[PDB]
Amino acid sequence: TTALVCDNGSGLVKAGFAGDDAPRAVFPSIVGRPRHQGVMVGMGQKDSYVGDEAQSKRGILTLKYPIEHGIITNWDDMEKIWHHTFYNELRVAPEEHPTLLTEAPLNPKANREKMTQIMFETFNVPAMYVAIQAVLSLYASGRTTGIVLDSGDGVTHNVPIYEGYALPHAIMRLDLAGRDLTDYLMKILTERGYSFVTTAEREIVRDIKEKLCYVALDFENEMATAASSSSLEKSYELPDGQVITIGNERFRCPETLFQPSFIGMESAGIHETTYNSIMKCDIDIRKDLYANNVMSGGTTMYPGIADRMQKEITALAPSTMKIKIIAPPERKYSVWIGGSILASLSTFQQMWITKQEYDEAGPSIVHRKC
Amino acid sequence: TTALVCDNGSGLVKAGFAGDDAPRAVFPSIVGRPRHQGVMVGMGQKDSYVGDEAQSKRGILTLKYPIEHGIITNWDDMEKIWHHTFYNELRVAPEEHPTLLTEAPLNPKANREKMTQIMFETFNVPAMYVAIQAVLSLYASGRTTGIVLDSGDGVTHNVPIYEGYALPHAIMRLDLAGRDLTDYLMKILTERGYSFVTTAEREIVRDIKEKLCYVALDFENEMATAASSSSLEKSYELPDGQVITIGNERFRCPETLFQPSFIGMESAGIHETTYNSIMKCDIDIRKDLYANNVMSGGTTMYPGIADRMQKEITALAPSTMKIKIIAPPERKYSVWIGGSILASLSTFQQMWITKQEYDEAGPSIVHRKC
Amino acid sequence: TTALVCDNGSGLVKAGFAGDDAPRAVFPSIVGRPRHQGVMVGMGQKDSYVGDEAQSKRGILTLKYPIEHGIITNWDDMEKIWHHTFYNELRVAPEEHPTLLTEAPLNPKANREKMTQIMFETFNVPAMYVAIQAVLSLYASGRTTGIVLDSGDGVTHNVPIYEGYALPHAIMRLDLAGRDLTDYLMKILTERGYSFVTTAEREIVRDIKEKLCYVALDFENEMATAASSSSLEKSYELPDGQVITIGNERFRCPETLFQPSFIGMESAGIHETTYNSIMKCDIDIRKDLYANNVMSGGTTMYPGIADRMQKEITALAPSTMKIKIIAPPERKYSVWIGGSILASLSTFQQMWITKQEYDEAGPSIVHRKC
Amino acid sequence: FSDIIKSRSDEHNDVQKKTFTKWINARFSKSGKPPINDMFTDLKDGRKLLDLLEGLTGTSLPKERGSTRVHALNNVNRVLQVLHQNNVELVNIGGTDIVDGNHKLTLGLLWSIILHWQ
Ligand SMILES: Nc1ncnc2c1ncn2[C@@H]1O[C@H](COP(=O)(O)OP(=O)(O)O)[C@@H](O)[C@H]1O
Ligand SMILES: Nc1ncnc2c1ncn2[C@@H]1O[C@H](COP(=O)(O)OP(=O)(O)O)[C@@H](O)[C@H]1O
Ligand SMILES: Nc1ncnc2c1ncn2[C@@H]1O[C@H](COP(=O)(O)OP(=O)(O)O)[C@@H](O)[C@H]1O
Ligand SMILES: [Mg+2]
Ligand SMILES: [Mg+2]
Ligand SMILES: [Mg+2]
Repeated sequence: TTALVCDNGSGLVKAGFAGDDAPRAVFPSIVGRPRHQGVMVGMGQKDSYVGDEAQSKRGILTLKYPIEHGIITNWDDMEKIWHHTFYNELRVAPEEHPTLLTEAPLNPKANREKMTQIMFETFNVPAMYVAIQAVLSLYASGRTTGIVLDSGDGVTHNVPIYEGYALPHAIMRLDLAGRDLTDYLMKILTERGYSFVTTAEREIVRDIKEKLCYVALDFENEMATAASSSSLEKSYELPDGQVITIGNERFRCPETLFQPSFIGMESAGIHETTYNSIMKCDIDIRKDLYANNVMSGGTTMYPGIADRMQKEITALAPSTMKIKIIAPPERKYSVWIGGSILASLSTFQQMWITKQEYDEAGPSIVHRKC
Repeated sequence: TTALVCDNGSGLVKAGFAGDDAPRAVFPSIVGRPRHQGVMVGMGQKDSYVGDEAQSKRGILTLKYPIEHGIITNWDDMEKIWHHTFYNELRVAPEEHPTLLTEAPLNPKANREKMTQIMFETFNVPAMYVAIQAVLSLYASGRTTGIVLDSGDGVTHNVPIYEGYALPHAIMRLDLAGRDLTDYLMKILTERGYSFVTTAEREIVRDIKEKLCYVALDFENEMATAASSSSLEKSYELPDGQVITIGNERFRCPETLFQPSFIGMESAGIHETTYNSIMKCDIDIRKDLYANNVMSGGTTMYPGIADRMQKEITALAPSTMKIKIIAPPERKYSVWIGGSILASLSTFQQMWITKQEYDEAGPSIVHRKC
Repeated sequence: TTALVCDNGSGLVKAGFAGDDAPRAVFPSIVGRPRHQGVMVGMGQKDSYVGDEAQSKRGILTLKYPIEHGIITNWDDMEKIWHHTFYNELRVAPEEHPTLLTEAPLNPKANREKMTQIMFETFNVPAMYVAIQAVLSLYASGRTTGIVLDSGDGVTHNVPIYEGYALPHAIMRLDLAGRDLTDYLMKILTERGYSFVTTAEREIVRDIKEKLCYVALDFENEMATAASSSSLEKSYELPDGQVITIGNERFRCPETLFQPSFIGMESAGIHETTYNSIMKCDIDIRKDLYANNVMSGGTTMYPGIADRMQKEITALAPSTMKIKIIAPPERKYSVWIGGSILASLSTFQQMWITKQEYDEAGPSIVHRKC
Repeated sequence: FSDIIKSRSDEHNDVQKKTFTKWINARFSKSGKPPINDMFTDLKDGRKLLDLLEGLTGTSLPKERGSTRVHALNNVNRVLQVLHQNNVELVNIGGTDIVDGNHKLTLGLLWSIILHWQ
């Protein structure tokens, strides 16, 4: 009996089968509902569109995400997303397979509690297990000594791990992920003229970001270069047929990850929460935590990030310490790959939360078994 | 050497003298050109009427605004409007007086760049300065801690300000204002019979909106109240001589402000943008932003708006927080009044953009001086 | 010619006048810089708030403590806090009064050295003496034979004293005080849902701690009781207007003092460093050092600790020695009270470090005069 | 010790206020300027600091022909600029502190000026 590994992220939902090397079906986790007036009597107009279907029919919809900053705000439609991904996407019977769920560190307890309650009392799965994300990232990277930097569309957190021994007093969660990057971008386009207000236009801005924005190496120098118009400009063709040309704000958007004063936040950029998390650990651990900085999650897929990050760290760490960032080319699905690896381990398969244990204990059992 | 304070909004152009307490000249910013055939060989028919002149002789003109939604669309005639202000209304060679222009937040940079380029390279003003509106409104209201709800005919934008320290990461700019309310009114009249199509007919619809439309308090109740025909009807007399009677649509035109779904927009009414702009600020600031919501601009001169706004905000603010709406009586001119105050200060004088500095740097000097 | 006694703690600075019975003026020792953009020309805005002023004008500020863990990590602005205390809080001329400063045991020598250098070459005091914080406590309590345990926002001493003869081989220092308790509370508040991140919110978390947290008499019992909901919960009300309800993280925050593994530390709790500091002393001394445990310092004011500490010690010390914990009601200002006493002893005027001695010896005279 | 320090600080403020106001009144009465009675309310609008400061120095100081709050803050900014030009080093002294009438601070800069000249 195989198991289900659905990395129910806060942006796309990457789900699949325990054991494989790649998720079956991924898709944005947006539940859309029509807003315009419908006048055609003989239609099979569905109530609410969810997934890439909704992502296809935007100009009628109010796209809303159920998950914001990791936590789940609307529990009604998240049920719809799970229903969709179990029937229409994988076409499996949930009553047969154990399910693996992922989460971020420092999340409300009610989150995982109600998640378990919905997974059992509604889908009647045989067993369920929710595992922290940045541990599965190490799993997939095949290490046992790293300081993961998970970040995308939601939260951004480090979890230092020495030898299968996490250091829970040195994880550094931060709410500065791709969604805030997207909003800052669609706020900063207005300087050139193009305004994107609706949610159907927020998707267009996210898409611009995903394929036009890189990370500078030296931000001030790149800014001074872009002043004398040069090869920075790039043209993008909206679904309307018009073209826009963003020259300067191709690195000013993802520079937020390093100067979160651009959005009014006080925290220090990802180049420094990492260093603070390392310094929170023990002396004997820092020397080989500096060496394995696993990066995971989408937002770490900008072009020049595995280099500005490295420079910004070696500018902080002692002069005689070897820094290496481990950024695999599939650093977007690494969480799910680790999930598939873990759920297919001969040792682990006795750690699930079987339905018997839930019925004998209650939803407060995830805090006990996880 | 007194300076000039000409706040040229989207609609009326209120100009005057720095220091005084009232704008000398007020007139709509339209530029009319004739269309009908002219058959009189001696007449001195000018080329393009502009101002309230072009308003009175609007029977044979195609009225047209240069400014749409704050930004400037046609420059050849905005030049005409500035020329009119300087030479016919005020009659003052600008080569002596400095000038204080006003813009809106989140406007294309090229807008203010070309604005200052014109001011220096066509009027040779000795120094100019472009200041955001929702700051001058606070100036005029004598506060230093408010959240300015400015809105007239082009925009509707909040700017939260705690103590001279604006929070540019929390200014919300909704693009829905008097012109959209006027278009909706003229589109909603035609369900009773009256059809207003030409630009002159649009000016007439505005002259209706300004003096027959109020804001409901409980809109859903006011509907069923005005259902059973009652004191709601009014009778307005077109310049032709005939009369009309709008009963219901005198409070459905400005209810658009609170539900911009009536005109197909997706955004949230002016109350939720105020509440969100408050919630973006810090906890210590929310308490005394909830108490000073300085309204400004024309569109906020509807009769029952100071109370609908307060009820709607109290409905979503915390229970134990005190809400007060600072709606001064002459808030229409509050922006210009604040401009007159600001230019008449003594410390301000080191903020002008001297012509020498423009010759040094060029038009880009505005982004660094303002 | 009276003298000054400023217990420059690591949290709130408490200064005053020698001979008196209460500090004239106490205040948190935080220097804040405004971070948002300031747009109001006629303001007389300073550039560095400090003390209760910075504590109030807080939403615009990046609060920062100059002193951390007892040592001074920013001399630029610690000088500002001293300037504030001398000129605005007390309004006295430093060139007239001698100053008495306090410090913690086992502190870097450079700390007191630079402290003396700054107090001479900058404020020109005629005489200055720096005393250890856990001896003024005995002075204030009137004893001469005790084992002081002062703590709060940076340190936790144990200076056992038999008869004016400190035993410096039995002083235990431990950096487990108010600030670490505050950060731990702020970190466990997440699991309920509430998320305080910035410094302006760290202040609110500290204030939640001060007036909601108590120390359990039996932790494993209180925890199992708070599982079945009872009178444990409370309700703090932020300046935002929202309320929070912490029920469990009320004795789990200050339980850190007794189980420092809760924050990831090896060192044993304060209930055991006391016992170790006693056992390091002589046999003929423990038999009455047990009977005088002068608690001092801020963070020893929980509605608990004065009894759970005694309960935890009488389970270590032999069943014959009679244990007693002297917890006076003002066990907070006890250090400054002792300062006001010691500075007003007739036999003390031959202890100050006169300016002549500083000029003839350099700043390294503190080690030989103290 | 149920936090009695409040009254001690308030009485200290009183005894400082009496001497300070007597000094500023004796200084106002030399140049033919009307005397004041309230230390903490007759210094809001920041005007009385300006002529007092010019009598302390011996030069001219203009005033903004206004009466709103921003005018008060501009006057106080003038005062602080003048003070800084004489190397009077204040720290937690801002424009809003005077115009809000902050006792702990409104007699902090007076003591600064006193200590500078007298
Ligand atoms: N090529 C890319 N470059 C930059 N950012 C990207 C790219 N692809 C995806 N992202 C960002 O990653 C986010 C989704 O990443 P992911 O790690 O899957 O989020 P989640 O963990 O919530 O599933 C998107 O919001 C997008 O902003
Ligand atoms: N007395 C009034 N009652 C209601 N609405 C008004 C009134 N006067 C003006 N308006 C609306 O205000 C708009 C003009 O606002 P105004 O403050 O002139 O804008 P701007 O900032 O562009 O100058 C007009 O479009 C009109 O719809
Ligand atoms: N009643 C209280 N209960 C719990 N903690 C307190 C209480 N009063 C003060 N504290 C803590 O004590 C700290 C101040 O203690 P104090 O001894 O004055 O510091 P310092 O040693 O720097 O003077 C504060 O940071 C606060 O965390
Ligand atoms: Mg991820
Ligand atoms: Mg306006
Ligand atoms: Mg202390």
